[PDB]
Amino acid sequence: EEASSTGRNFNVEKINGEWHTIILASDKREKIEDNGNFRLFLEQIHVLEKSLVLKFHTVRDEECSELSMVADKTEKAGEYSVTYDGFNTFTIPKTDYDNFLMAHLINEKDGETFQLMGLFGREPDLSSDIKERFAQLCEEHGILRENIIDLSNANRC
Ligand SMILES: COc1nccnc1CC(C)C
Ligand SMILES: [Cl-]
Repeated sequence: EEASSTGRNFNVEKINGEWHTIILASDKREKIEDNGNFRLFLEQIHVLEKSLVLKFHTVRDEECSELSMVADKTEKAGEYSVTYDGFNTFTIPKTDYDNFLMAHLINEKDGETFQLMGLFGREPDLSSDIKERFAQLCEEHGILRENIIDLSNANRC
């Protein structure tokens, strides 16, 4: 079964646990390139009553830096907000809970904005078919494939 965080049948408890960043995509590519602040490697999602605790790490000169963020539910069901390199809101347009999770995030900083999309997997990689479904979701948001970066061979410290 699959669901969207904005959907009626969404079960947030089921996204709790281990996750890995498989692919990141953005209409401002610099944000996810080397040293971009959004080149984030997810490790875990802890589901709480009204928030999600996100554990990530970034990498600089082959050195891993841990970071934790708390995302709070907003007034729209399935949407969360979090302060990080600006103000962010995000939703999960599609997840099957057991294998993949696709997220769409809007960042706003210094009066600007950009879209960030992410494909996260329970294991350190996902099938080529799920990677293709993710490229199609990115296309529905106006994000070109050339702005989609597979990080499955760069997600372990
Ligand atoms: C694009 O998705 C994201 N990107 C950066 C930070 N958080 C998210 C939300 C996910 C982890 C649910
Ligand atoms: Cl489509």
